[PDB]
Amino acid sequence: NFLELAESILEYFRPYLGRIEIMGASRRIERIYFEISETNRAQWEMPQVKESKRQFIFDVVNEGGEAEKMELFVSFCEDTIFEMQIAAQI
Amino acid sequence: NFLELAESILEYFRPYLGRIEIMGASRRIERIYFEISETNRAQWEMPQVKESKRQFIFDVVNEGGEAEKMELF
Amino acid sequence: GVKTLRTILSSVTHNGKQLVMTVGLLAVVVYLYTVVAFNFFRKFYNKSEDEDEPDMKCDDMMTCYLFHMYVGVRAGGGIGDEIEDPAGDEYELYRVVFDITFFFFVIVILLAIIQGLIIDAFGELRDQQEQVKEDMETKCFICGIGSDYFDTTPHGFETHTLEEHNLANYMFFLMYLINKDETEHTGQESYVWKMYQERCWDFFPAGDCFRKQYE
Amino acid sequence: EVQRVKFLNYLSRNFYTLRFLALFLAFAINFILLFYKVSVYYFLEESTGYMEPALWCLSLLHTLVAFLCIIGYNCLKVPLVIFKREKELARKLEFDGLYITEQPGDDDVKGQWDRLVLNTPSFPSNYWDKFVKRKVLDKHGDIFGRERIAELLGLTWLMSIDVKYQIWKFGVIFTDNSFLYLGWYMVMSLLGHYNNFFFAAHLLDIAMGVKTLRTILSSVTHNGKQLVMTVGLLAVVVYLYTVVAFNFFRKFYNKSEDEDEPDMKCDDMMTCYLFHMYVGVRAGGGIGDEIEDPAGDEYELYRVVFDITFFFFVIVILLAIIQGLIIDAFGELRDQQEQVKEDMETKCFICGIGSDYFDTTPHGFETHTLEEHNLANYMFFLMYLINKDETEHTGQESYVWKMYQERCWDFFPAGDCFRKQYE
Ligand SMILES: [Zn+2]
Ligand SMILES: [Zn+2]
Repeated sequence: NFLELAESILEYFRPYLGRIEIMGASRRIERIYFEISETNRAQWEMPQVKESKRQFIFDVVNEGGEAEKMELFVSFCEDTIFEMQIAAQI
Repeated sequence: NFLELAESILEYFRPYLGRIEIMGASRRIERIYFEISETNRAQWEMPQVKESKRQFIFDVVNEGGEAEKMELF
Repeated sequence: GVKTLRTILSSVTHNGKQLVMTVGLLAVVVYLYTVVAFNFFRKFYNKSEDEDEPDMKCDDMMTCYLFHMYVGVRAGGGIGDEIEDPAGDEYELYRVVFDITFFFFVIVILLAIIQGLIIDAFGELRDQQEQVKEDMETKCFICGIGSDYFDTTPHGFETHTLEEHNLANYMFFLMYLINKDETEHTGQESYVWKMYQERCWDFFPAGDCFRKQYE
Repeated sequence: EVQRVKFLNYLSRNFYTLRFLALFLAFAINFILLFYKVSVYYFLEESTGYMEPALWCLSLLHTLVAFLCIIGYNCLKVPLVIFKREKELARKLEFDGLYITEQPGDDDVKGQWDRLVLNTPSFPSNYWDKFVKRKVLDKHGDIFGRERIAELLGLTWLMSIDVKYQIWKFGVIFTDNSFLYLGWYMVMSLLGHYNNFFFAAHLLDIAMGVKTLRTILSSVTHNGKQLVMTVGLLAVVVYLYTVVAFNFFRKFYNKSEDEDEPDMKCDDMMTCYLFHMYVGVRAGGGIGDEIEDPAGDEYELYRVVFDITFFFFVIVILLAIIQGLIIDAFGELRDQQEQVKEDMETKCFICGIGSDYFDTTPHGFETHTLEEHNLANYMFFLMYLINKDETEHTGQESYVWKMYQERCWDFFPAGDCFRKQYE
């Protein structure tokens, strides 16, 4: 109910509240809720970045798909972070 | 804790301690721990032998893959 | 430039190694045929226009082998089309066998093995752009749990993407962790940062998702 | 004398390099060879005059290396080949026991040569179990004439070697679809001296030299049984066309250059059929391209159908069904190397349990390889066992050895892994 009266708040922040899941200290699954910069939410959904992601998923699924998956994935996130920093320069 | 203190032992023998699994006398799964000859860990990991396994796995997965699998292996 | 061509040419290039080596196989075989031709049928290798003229007759081996790599590989109709047809010679029969064996072992097989290596190639890329979409729609990506567990609720797997993980979300989260000062972390945040620095990456879910945990 | 048992090992040690070294020479010599000209067989000797004599040592050098490799091959793969043929037999006498019961039958005499060797005293020389032959009589022969079975069994260093084991092994080595090649390889190198032109055939080693080409033949060869018969379909079909052309259109089969000349007109059938096997299968443009076009003859309308049907039913279909069967063929191996990797990454290999059970822990299935099995580990274990003296075994180690001798092989896990057991 309370959430039901809260709706005008949540509708604004679903776009840019951030879920994830992590296997945390507890050795179960804490989930967390990071804030997201709006510029990022926009930045990850239009340009080279999208297809960059596609190249990523192709590169992982088709190849290296063992324990390396998370590794390579973080390499992607990091590269992509770097790219967005470069966008920030512009 | 005790295992934690012995690490410099185990780090040396993981390379060549040998696990396997067998369906033993108990008719469950005893697992055993054979010692590995040191030449063998390398001998199986470089030459014709490495590709030789690949010739094997193709010989089994693609063909004869019934009870023969352990037989042939 | 244009994306489609990148795909089309990619289709060739991913097998390009194999394909070039096939071209090597072409050259060699036709060389074997230039040897056999040099040792026997050089009579027939008149370049005469039409006859009783001092045509060089490719009896210099380099020119003979060039005579098969050119206007032999090019044949279509075989090597025999490009050289005067034997008739009544005792060597004629051995020769026509030569021409057929060359026509199969080169232009019917080998150009077909270029063609088919290209076709299999194109086929391969289609097969991989198949499976890539096929795995992300089945297995999650991060959890690995697969699009079947998540069928218990409506379009559940889709939710397991968009909300339970997406994939981006871990990205923005990593961005968050980067931009935050070390004091600013909540415990999960410091933890994730910690593993991220020690780079074990166990923290990303692995088959435990969240939904499977709990009930 | 002693170094022979050293250099021999030196020879075996380099054998893979040794052939690539040889094929490097088969290019090197034969590359010079393309300089020949008739004048006779003149050597062009372009630029340097010392190039031909440089080739002469090479023709000696190559055949020597060609002979040289097999001797290490004789000390490499050959004993591995002779091994498994013993083991293929050595178990077979002690289980199926066929010589004691069956016989192999008229075909696969490779198994029927075995009737010879088994009589030999020195038979199980390579299986590391000399007492097999003793072990067998303990079985089987008690059922009947235990020494009725015995009749089936039982510097002088040159004198020291046996006979029947040797005659048999030499032949088994001959049965090999590799030794026979290198033996075929050296022989042409032996012919490389009688003429350097036959020396050229050594290039074919490239076909099984570099790995990719091996696939490129494998791209074809397994379907070759299915393919060659298409050529059988080809000749036969065109033969039907020669029967038709012979009976009708032989008028048109002028070989005339251009006309009103005594061209033979391929009306002998043997050439009439050859005429379609050649410059017919070769057509490209069909048979009609290679014969003067009909125009206004009453047979023409009946003839032009003969061409189009011959054009579809041979060059459009049948070459395609050679074109295409090669494509599928090449397309097949990709599908199998798919599934091969696909099954070892899903199902285990030993347990059978599959890469999904093991998802309960991180990269678990990967662990199920590396630690829970890793395939190989059973090998090292089986090596561990063979090296042990029988007293030395722990109970599993005996139990494993026991089943290994009775060869039921139930002990390797089968769907029970370890992880599924317990919790
Ligand atoms: Zn997930
Ligand atoms: Zn297993």
